[PDB]
Amino acid sequence: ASVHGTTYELLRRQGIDTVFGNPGSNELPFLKDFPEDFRYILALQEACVVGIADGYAQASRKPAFINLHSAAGTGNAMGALSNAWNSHSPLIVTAGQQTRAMIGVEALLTNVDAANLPRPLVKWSYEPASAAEVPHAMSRAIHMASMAPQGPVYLSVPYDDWDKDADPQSHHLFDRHVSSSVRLNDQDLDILVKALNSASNPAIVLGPDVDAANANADCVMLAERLKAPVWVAPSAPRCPFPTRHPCFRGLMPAGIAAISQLLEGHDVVLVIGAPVFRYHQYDPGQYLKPGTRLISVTCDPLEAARAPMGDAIVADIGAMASALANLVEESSRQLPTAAPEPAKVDQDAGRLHPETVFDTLNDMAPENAIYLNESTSTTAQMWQRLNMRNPGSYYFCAAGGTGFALPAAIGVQLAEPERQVIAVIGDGSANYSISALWTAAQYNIPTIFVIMNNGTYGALRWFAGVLEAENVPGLDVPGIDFRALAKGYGVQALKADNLEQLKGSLQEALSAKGPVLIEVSTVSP
Amino acid sequence: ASVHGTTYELLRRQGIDTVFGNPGSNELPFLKDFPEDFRYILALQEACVVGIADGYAQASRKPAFINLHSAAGTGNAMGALSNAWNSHSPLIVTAGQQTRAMIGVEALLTNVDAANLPRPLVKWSYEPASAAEVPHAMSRAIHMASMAPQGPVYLSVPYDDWDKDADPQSHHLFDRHVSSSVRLNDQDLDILVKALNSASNPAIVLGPDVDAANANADCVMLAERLKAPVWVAPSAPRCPFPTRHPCFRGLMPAGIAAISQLLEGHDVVLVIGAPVFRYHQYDPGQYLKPGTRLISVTCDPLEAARAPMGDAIVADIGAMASALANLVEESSRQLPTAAPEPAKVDQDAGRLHPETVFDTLNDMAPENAIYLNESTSTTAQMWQRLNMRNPGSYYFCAAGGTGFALPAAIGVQLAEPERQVIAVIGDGSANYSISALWTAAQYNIPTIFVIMNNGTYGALRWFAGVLEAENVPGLDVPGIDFRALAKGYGVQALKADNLEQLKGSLQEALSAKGPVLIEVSTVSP
Amino acid sequence: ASVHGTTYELLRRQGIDTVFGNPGSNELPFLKDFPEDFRYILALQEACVVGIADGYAQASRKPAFINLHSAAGTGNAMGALSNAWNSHSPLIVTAGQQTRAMIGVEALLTNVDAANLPRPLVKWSYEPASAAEVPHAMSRAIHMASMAPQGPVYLSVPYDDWDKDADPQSHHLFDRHVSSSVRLNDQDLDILVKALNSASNPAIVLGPDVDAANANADCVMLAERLKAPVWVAPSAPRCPFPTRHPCFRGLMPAGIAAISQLLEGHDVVLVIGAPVFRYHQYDPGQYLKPGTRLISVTCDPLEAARAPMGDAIVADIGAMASALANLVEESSRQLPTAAPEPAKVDQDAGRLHPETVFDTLNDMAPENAIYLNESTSTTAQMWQRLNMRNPGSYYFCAAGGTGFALPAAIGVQLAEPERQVIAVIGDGSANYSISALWTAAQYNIPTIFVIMNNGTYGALRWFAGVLEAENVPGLDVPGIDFRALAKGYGVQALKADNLEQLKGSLQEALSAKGPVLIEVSTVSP
Ligand SMILES: Cc1ncc(Cn2c(C)c(CCOP(=O)(O)OP(=O)(O)O)sc2=O)c(N)n1
Ligand SMILES: Cc1ncc(Cn2c(C)c(CCOP(=O)(O)OP(=O)(O)O)sc2=O)c(N)n1
Ligand SMILES: Cc1ncc(Cn2c(C)c(CCOP(=O)(O)OP(=O)(O)O)sc2=O)c(N)n1
Ligand SMILES: [Ca+2]
Ligand SMILES: [Ca+2]
Ligand SMILES: [Ca+2]
Ligand SMILES: [Ca+2]
Ligand SMILES: [Ca+2]
Ligand SMILES: [Ca+2]
Ligand code: NA
Repeated sequence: ASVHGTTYELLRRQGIDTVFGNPGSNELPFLKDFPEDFRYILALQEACVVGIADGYAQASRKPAFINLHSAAGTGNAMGALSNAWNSHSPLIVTAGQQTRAMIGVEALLTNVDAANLPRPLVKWSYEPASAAEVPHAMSRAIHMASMAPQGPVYLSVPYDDWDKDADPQSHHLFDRHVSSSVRLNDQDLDILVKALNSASNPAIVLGPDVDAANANADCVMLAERLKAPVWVAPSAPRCPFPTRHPCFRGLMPAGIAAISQLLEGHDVVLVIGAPVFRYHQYDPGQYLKPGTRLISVTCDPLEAARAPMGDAIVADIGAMASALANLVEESSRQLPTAAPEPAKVDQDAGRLHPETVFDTLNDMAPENAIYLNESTSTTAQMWQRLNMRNPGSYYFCAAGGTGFALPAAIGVQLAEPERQVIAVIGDGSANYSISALWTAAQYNIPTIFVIMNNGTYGALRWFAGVLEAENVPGLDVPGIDFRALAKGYGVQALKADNLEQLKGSLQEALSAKGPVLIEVSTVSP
Repeated sequence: ASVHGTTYELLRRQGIDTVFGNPGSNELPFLKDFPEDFRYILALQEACVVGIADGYAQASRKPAFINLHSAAGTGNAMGALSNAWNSHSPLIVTAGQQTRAMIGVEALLTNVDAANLPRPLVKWSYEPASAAEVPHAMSRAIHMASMAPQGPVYLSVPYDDWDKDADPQSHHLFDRHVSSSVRLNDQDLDILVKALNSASNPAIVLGPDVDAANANADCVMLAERLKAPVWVAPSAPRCPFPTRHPCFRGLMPAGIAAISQLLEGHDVVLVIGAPVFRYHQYDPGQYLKPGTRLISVTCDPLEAARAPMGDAIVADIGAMASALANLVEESSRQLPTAAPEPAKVDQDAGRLHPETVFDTLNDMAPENAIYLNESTSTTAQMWQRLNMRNPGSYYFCAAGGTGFALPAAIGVQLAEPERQVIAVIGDGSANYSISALWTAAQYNIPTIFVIMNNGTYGALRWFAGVLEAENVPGLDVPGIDFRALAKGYGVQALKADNLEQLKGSLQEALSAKGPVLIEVSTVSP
Repeated sequence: ASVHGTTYELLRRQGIDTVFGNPGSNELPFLKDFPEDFRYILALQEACVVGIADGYAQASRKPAFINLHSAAGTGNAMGALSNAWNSHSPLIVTAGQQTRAMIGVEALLTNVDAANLPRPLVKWSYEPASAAEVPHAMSRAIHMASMAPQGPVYLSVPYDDWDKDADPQSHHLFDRHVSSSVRLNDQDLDILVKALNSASNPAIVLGPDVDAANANADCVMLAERLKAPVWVAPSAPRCPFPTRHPCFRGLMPAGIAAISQLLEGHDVVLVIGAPVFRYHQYDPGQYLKPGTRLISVTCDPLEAARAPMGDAIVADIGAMASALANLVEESSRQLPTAAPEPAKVDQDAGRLHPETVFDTLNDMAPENAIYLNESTSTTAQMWQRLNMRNPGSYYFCAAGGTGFALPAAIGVQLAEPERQVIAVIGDGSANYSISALWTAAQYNIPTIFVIMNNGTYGALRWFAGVLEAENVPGLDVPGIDFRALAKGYGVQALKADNLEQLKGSLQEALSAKGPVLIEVSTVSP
C-alpha cells in the first residue's frame, strides 16, 4: 500500500470522513485520488477553513480534519487557531510541505521550521522524518487532538511522501482506541461528595467543557439535587445549562472583584469545565471573600495549575459530572426561583435596539435553534434574552478573536442539519472572515446570518469611554453594504431598518431553503 | 509581605523544604535570609545538582526544588533534564535572571529568551511579567511538576523581584490542593476487567510509573489473580516488581521483533506505566504477532498517542493498579513458576567478571538495598542477579544519558536514610558527574559507589562490533585513578582487583559511617 | 559515494580536520571508518568537549567541529554553548539521532524536537529531512558558524543516513567560498574618518571581536594616530590590545554610571568589536554624559540594535579596523603616557595574595604566554598585573559561565603549541569541568593549570556583602584536594602554600614536558 492509501484508511477507521481545506501545490499529491467516501469542504481563505472546521468539531463533539497550504496557508489560519486553543477544539491541522529533495534549498513553498510556526497554539506539532512514518504521525495527531484536554494539533507532510510505500505494520494503527474518560478515585470522590452534601449555601459555576462533554443534563441534575444557583463562567465560549431553568443565574461578570462579590455568602463554589477564571476587564480585589472556598473540576492541567485560588481535580468533565450528579444527596433546601424575564426596552419605528433584536429572535426562532455571537457590545443582553433549552446552542470566540462566528456558524449548521443556526455578528466582526459566506452558498448550508450594523467597533468605543481615552483612531467602520457582500458570494440578502422589516426578514429567512444574510440597522452607541 | 517571604511560605505550605542548588549572582537575592526550616544542598556543577534532586524526587515520590544560575547554570543541567523528562520526575527548576532594568541591554548574566532554553525538556517554562506575579508563577510550577504525567518545569526570576511587595491576594495560593488521582469510568473499567478475566493466556508488562506510584504491591496482587507472567518494559528506569516473585520474567529486550516474539501466544498483554515501547536497537518485524492484542494504561497522553499498536487508557497509575487488582477474578489457572537462579560464571583469582560482582552484591547487601545502574554493558546481568524485593530499589538513566547515577544515588540516599544505596557505575560513566562525590562527603550521605573499571566504553565497543564498524575512535578511557578522584572530593576509597578484595572492600564499605567508593578491576570486553 | 564519504570530503575541503567529541550509539555510524587525515579529541563530559573546541576555535580563528550524543550529550554541553554564543565562537555542533524508522515511536536515544533543544544559544539549528540532504545541511552549518557574526550552530543527523547514497550534485558544495569581509561604503567611511580627525579628545573602547579578527595591531596604529586612550570593554572575553602600550587604560568597570563618568570629557568615543556595553552590576545613571557621543563598529546586528546610545556600523571588524587605521590623520596631540606599574602588595611567608600570584606569573612566564581566567574575584588585579603584548593572550568565559577556562585552556594549547598556556582558575570554578584534565594528560597537551584555592566562591561572597545579605547558603567549598584530582586524571600536580613554593612550582611547571596543575593556597576574602 502507499502512504496515501494507508493514511486515508487510518482516517476512515478513526471516524474521519470530511476534509475542510483550501488547496495548494504541496497538497495536490494528498488530495488526488480523493476517496469516494470522503467529503471535501472548500473555503476561500484559511481563517474560514479553520473556523468552519472548528464549528463542525465543537457541535459534532468529534475531531475535524483540515488541510492547508504550507506556511502561508497555515499562517492565515493562526488567528482561528487561537480561538480553537481556548475552546479545546479537537482540530487535526495538516499542511503540505515541499518535496524532501528541495526543502534544504528553501524552494518556493517550503515551510521553514514548520513545526514551530503554529506554536504556541497547538498541543502537538510535527513533521515526520520519513514518508513511511506519515501514517504513524497522523495517528499521533488524531489521538493528541482527541484526548482530554482536547485541542488543535499540526502535521506538516512533504508532498513526495504520499506515493511512497507504506510500512505494512501501519495496520496496527487503524483500530487503536484511546480513552481519557476518567474520574477521581472513589475515596477522594467520596470526600468531595460529602463536602457538597454538607455545604450550607453551595453555588455552581459551569464552563464550556461541560457543553463539549454533553454534561449539561448531568449538571442540571446536580444543581437540582444541591438546590444550588448556577452561573456560567465569564467570557463564555459555549452555553452549558438551560437558560430558563430555575437555578440559572446567567453569565458571570469578567472581573475579579465582581466575581468574589457575587459569590459572597456561598460557602462552597463548585466550578466545572471552566478556567478559574477567564476575567477580562481589570477589576482588582479579592479572588474570593472570607467564607467562600472553591473547588474546580477541569479537563486541563494548565487550568488547574494557573487558578489563583481553590482546590482542583483534573479529570474528564463528562465522567465527573455524571458521577457527582448521581452520588450527591437531595438537599432539603428550597429549589432556587427562576430569574424574571427581561424587560422590554422602548423601541420606536426607527433603528433597532439590540435588545429588540434578541427578543424578536427569541420569539420567532425554533426552540432548538443554535446561536453564535460575534456582536461584541451586546453579549450581556444576548445572554439575558435568548431561551436556550438544549445543549450545543451557543458559540462565542473563545480567545475573543473576531472572525470565528461567521465561518463557525457554517460548520455548526453542517454538523446539525436539523437545527436552525442563527449567527448574530456585528458589522465590524463580519469582515474578518467574510469570504466564508461562499461556502454556505456553494454547499447550500442554510445558516442565517444576522448582521448588527451600528457603523462602529462598539465594544472598543465603550472601553475607550471607560479609560476616558480621547482621540483613539480606527474605531469607525462606515460604508459597508452587507447585502452587496452577500450577493458577491451568492447568499440571499435582506435588510431590516426597523422592527416591521426585522420581523418580515426573519420570517422569510426562516422559510428559506438556503443561507440568508439579514443586515439590521441597529442603534449607534 | 515581600515576594521573598511569600514565595518561601508557598513552598513550605506545599511541602517543599529543601533547595538543591549551585548559586550565582542573580540568585543571591532569593537565597539571602534563607529560612531556618529549609535545607540547602550544594553541588559543584549543575548536572550534579539536578541529578541529586532527581534521585531525591524519584525516591521520595514528591517534587524536588532546584535553584541554578541563569543560562549557563541551566544549560549545564540540560543533559540531566533529558533524563528527568523520560522518568517523569517532578522537578521545579528555578534560575535567576538579571535585574529587570538591564535585561534589555543584555548585561552579563542575562538569560536571553529564557523560557526557550530548557525546551523541549520541560512541561512548562516561564518568566513572570512582574515581581508580584512571582508567587503565582511558582504555584503554577509546583502544580505543573506534580500533576500526572509528572515532569520537570522551569521558572526564571529577575533578581530584583524578591524584595518587592507581594500581592496580598497571594495567600490564596498557599493551601491549594490539586489532584490527578483518576481512573477509568466504571462502565469502561468493567469492560476492561471482563477482558482480563476472559483472557486465556494474559501477560503483564510494567514500566517505571508503577514504581513512581508505589503501585508495585497492587501489581503483584493483579499478577497473582490473573496467574500471569510479568515483564519489565525495555530500557527500564525503575524496578516495578519483586524480581524473585514467581510471576517475574525479567527485563524485556529492547527490540520490535524480539518483543513480539516474546509475547507470541499471549492473547491479551496489559502494559501499565510504560511507553509502548522504549526500544533501542533497530530489530524490525511485527509490533505484535497475530493472536496478541495489547492494552496500555499510561499516565502520559504523549505515550498513549505514539504507541504503534494497542488500545490505551490515560489515567493515574496508582488509582488504576489498585482498581484492577481489586476487581479482577482469581483465575483457576496455575500460578507461574519462578525463574531459576542464574548460573555462577567461572571466576579465577584475577579481574572480576561483572556477573561475579552482581552475585557478590546480592550475597552481601541488605535486603532493602537500593541499586543504581550506570554500568551500561552489564544491565542484563544486573537484572538477573539482584534480588530486589521492595519498591524503589533500582534506578537507571531514563533517557540513556550518562551522568545520572552518581549524583542520583546521593539524592536517593538522602531520601531513604535507612536503606543502603549502592550505585554500580562504569569507569566511563563515572566521569560525567564526578564532582557530585563532594556533596556526599560534605553532607555525610553514605552512598556506596562501585566503579566497574574495564578501561573502555564497553556498551559502545560492543555495538561497534555489531555494525562491524572498523576504526571507530574515542572508545577507550585508560588512565583514570578513581581512588584519587574520591580522595580529591573527600570520599573514602578502596580498590578491588580480585574477588577476595571485592568481598573485603564491600565488608568495609557496608560497615562505614560515610560514603565509600570501591574501584573494581573488571574484565575487558 | 555515501553520505559519510561525501560529508568528510566536504569537511576536509572546508579546512576541518579535527573532531572534538564524546561518542554514543547514534554517532558510531558517523565515526566509523574515521578518515586517516582527521584527528579525534575525546573528552569525558560534553561541557569539556565543547569548552576544548571553543578554546581551539577562538585561538585558531577558524571553525571547530564537535560531535555529541543525542539530547543528553547536547544538553550536557549547553552551558558551554552559552559562553560560545557570547564570544561569537564558530562551533559546528553535530549530534546523532535515532534511525529514522524509530524516531516516531521515540525509541531510547531519540532527540525529540532536536533543533529546539540548543535554542536560543545557536545561530542555526537543523535536522535534515532526508539522508541525501545531510551534506548540504553540513555545508549550511559550516557557513553559518563562519560568517560574521560568528557563532555556534547545531545539526542533528539520524544514524542511518551516513550509509545512504549521496546526491552526485553535492560536489558543488566542496569548494564554496563565502565572505563577510565587508566595510562601510567609501562616502560614509569618509564621514566617519572626518569625525575622528576632528575630535578634540577621542577615546577608543575595544572588545573581543577585535582579538578574534586579529585586528589588534591595526587598533594600535589607530590609537597612535588619534593619540587616544584605549580601554577594554567590560566583562571582557579576550584581550584586544597590548596591555603595556602607552595608550592602554585597562578594563572598564561594568556599570552604567561608572562608564559614563570614565568617558566624561571625551567628545567622541569609538567602540570597536564590543557590545555597548556588557554591564554587570546595576549602577544606574547616565549612559553618556553631556558632551560625549558614541560610535560603535560591531560585527553583530543584535549588538547594534540593543545599544542604548550612540550610532552604529555593522561590518567586519578586521576590514573596518584596517581601513580606519590607514585612513585617519596623525593627530598633533601628545601621545598618551603609559599607566604606572602596579604596586607590590605586602606579602608574608604564608598564604598568597592574588596580586602576588599575578606578579610572579608576569615575572616568570614567557612573553608569549596565553592566560585564561576563571578566578572570578581577582579579574581586576589580573588585568593590571599581566603584561600581554601579543594577540590571543587572554580568555575569560564570555557569558560568565564557569566551566569554560579549564577545558578551553586545553583547546587553546592545542591551537598554539609554541605558546605556553597558563589557566588561572579558582577552586570553585575548577570543579565544573574537572574531567577535562584527562584530555590534557591523554594527548599530552602541556597546559599549566594554576588553581587559586581560597575555600570559597569569593566573587559571590563579595557580592553578598554588597547587598548586605545575611544567611546566604552554599558559598563555601571546603575539602577539595586538587592534587588528588589531578592524579586521578593523570596530570602532574604540585602545591604552593607560600611564595617560595609558588616560585619553585612554577619553575618546575615551566620546565615540564606535559600538563601540570599547581594548587595555590590563597588568602581567604
Ligand atoms: C482578530 C481580532 N481583531 C481585533 C479584535 C478587537 N475587537 C474588535 C475589533 C471589536 C469590535 C467588533 O465590532 P462589531 O461591529 O462586530 O460589534 P460591536 O459594535 O457590538 O462591538 S471587539 C474586539 O475585541 C479582536 N478581538 N480580534
Ligand atoms: C551524556 C551521554 N554521553 C554519551 C553517551 C554515550 N554512551 C557511553 C559513553 C557509554 C559507555 C559508558 O561506559 P561505562 O564504562 O560507564 O560502562 P560500560 O563499559 O559497561 O559500557 S554507553 C552510552 O550510551 C550517553 N549515553 N550519554
Ligand atoms: C555555570 C555557572 N554556575 C555558577 C556560576 C556562579 N558563579 C560562581 C559559582 C562564582 C564563584 C567561583 O569561585 P572561584 O573559586 O572559582 O573564584 P573566586 O573565589 O575568585 O570567586 S562566580 C559566579 O558567577 C556561574 N557564573 N556559572
Ligand atoms: Ca418574548
Ligand atoms: Ca458594530
Ligand atoms: Ca548467591
Ligand atoms: Ca567501562
Ligand atoms: Ca615584576
Ligand atoms: Ca575561590
Ligand atoms: Na532549548
